[PDB]
Amino acid sequence: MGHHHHHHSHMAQFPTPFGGSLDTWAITVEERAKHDQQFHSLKPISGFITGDQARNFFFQSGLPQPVLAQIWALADMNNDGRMDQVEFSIAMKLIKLKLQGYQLPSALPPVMKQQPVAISS
Repeated sequence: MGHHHHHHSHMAQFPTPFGGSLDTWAITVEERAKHDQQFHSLKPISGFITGDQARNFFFQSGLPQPVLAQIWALADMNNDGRMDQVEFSIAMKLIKLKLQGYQLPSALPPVMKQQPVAISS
């Protein structure tokens, strides 16, 4: 709780496999790399973005406002208002996934988290 920022850019190469249907609800190392390139396009202010830029990018991608609002509320679980590259790493996949004809609740599956939190009891 209370802000965070880790712009970790680590990638070997991005190979085009044309088979992004095996990692539907999981974050692949490709997605890990992709978050940086998409973040680049997010027009970062000083190495970071914000929820205002978040809504802008995803909306500009051709998604309806209700969908856009849902995606942002799904991205940063803590609702930090900044959306760090960590949250964006899981959020970026939503735009693509929903543009494939999908929808989802306010809770991501643990496979998509990769690191499950002990926030249940």
